[PDB]
Amino acid sequence: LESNTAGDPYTDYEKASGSFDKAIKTEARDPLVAAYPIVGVGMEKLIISTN
Amino acid sequence: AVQDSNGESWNTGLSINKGESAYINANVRYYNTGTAPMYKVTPTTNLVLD
Repeated sequence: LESNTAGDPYTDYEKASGSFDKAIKTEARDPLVAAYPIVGVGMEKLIISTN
Repeated sequence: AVQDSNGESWNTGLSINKGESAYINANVRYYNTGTAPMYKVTPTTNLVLD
């Protein structure tokens, strides 16, 4: 009864057939898994310039 | 009594800002080794000291 079972922008046929973007993993191709990226930011060092 | 005096003086200074003490200008040059041309080349570059 739905066209986006997982909630991600790609539909059921696109995900199942792999017609979507080719850089998304194979596990995302089943309709019940969302292709939703998780991006974070990690600091490496801090520089202080006294004025 | 009468007193007459006259002289001169000199001075010189130098002020520095410790937050922005210089400006760096870099001469770069792009190149292509791929297969297709790229119009409107807008690259991003870093500048590492140590």
